[PDB]
Parts: sequence; structure tokens; C-alpha cells
Amino acid sequence: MQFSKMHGLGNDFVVVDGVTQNVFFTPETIRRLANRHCGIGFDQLLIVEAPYDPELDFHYRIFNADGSEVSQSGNGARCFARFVTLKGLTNKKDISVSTQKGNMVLTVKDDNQIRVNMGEPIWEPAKIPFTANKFEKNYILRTDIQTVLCGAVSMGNPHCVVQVDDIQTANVEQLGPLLESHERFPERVNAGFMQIINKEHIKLRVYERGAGETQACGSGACAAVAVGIMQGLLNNNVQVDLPGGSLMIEWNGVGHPLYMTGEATHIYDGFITL
Repeated sequence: MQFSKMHGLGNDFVVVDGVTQNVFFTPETIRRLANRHCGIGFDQLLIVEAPYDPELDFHYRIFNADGSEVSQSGNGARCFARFVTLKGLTNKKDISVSTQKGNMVLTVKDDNQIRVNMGEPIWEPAKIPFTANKFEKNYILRTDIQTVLCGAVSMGNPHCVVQVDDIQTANVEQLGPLLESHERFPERVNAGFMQIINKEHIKLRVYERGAGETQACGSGACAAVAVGIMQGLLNNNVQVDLPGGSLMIEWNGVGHPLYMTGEATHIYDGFITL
């Protein structure tokens, strides 16, 4: 079996062509391959598959080191786009792809970066889902230790964005869990902590739904910028600094889709018989 190793902002993936190859991995095999000392070594596994839909170009699944399939809006999108391009699985500039959760359109920029069309941000509370009487630019959320103000929005997945003075000392450890599993968020939520440096630059930390804080949560960068723009604290093109690295977010407001742009790097190609 052939595979490629790639990385994008804090995460390193093993990407496999599951289109021209029939691939299957027991959760066990995945755990073995993810092991950095006895296996290939990687944070997540990405399989490119047929879409079984004449309107899409591809589909792809992501598995964590535990061998479980996961659905994180936008995750692995850039590595996927560069992989199908490099491997000649497609030659289009705009690629339609579906993930376990939703759909996306990827654009391979001339500068070699990947621009992801994340669609229009969803504000209606009920559609997030988030329990609230009506829409608000800033919602009052009570937690056992503090009442916080936050913007709430959906990029397919639920988001809670709290602004903080200093990203390094923000109480992510305690507020993250309290927000992530707050009652007013029926299906749980991704809790973002945003420090605004200026109208076109922010630093972000995310306590991902069910996974906690990691090196980078793209959909989180999207939500944070969307909220900031909605509140009038940010311009329409913003650089987001996640722990793993930076992303560029562009959103022209309601009626427009939000774009997320970043890099994806090919490292090497491998062959392994399972």
C-alpha cells in the first residue's frame, strides 16, 4: 500500500489514496501505525475516497490516533487538496469534497496555498444549536466560577467565542470544560479564547468539543473571526495565530461565505504492506 506523509499547522497526517486503492484499517491497525516508535507516526489518518455523488469530486475520512473516525469541520482539508493535486487524482483548481459532516469547495491558490470555502456562518441560536431567546452579538453565559460574554456561531459545528486580554494566561483549563459542556449548548461546543492584537490579527486557543485543546482548530479560527467581525472589532481579512501556526480568514459579512486559507506540506511518500 502506498501513502504520503504531510503536515499542516501543528498536525502531521498520513494520507492514503482510497480511490484507486481499496483500503481498510481496524481501529487496532490504525493505533499501531500512528505509534511514533513502532509505526509510521502521525496525529491523524486521512483517506481520500470516491464520493458516490456525481456532483462531488471526492470524499475523505479522518481517523485519530485512537483509530476512531472523526468529524472536524475543515480539518485535513488543505492536506487533502494538495495530495489529490500532487498525485494527479484531479487537475481542477476548485475541488468539491464531502466530509463525514458536510461539504466544502477547495481552491488551490497560485501561491500554492489552499483556500477553503467554509460556507456562510450560522448565527440563529436554534441552528447552532444554542439555547437563547434571540440573537445577540454578545451572550451572557454563567459558569460555576465566572459569568462570561461570548459570541456564538456555527461553521457547521458549534462555537463559543470568548475574548481574553492575554492568550497565554486565559483560563482555558477551567473555562474550556465548563463552556464545552455547558447546558445551553445542547450538542456541546468548541470554546474559543481570542486575544485581539489589532483589527487584522488575533491569537486564538480552542478547547475543542470532546477533545480539549490542541495545536490548531481551523473551524475555530473561522468562528472567532466571524464573531469579531460581527461585533465590529475586526476587519474582513484577519490573520489568526493558533498554537500550531497561522491561518488567513476572509469574510465579507452576511450573505457571503467565509474563507479559510493556509498551507499544506508534502513530506515524503511511503510503501507499507499491512
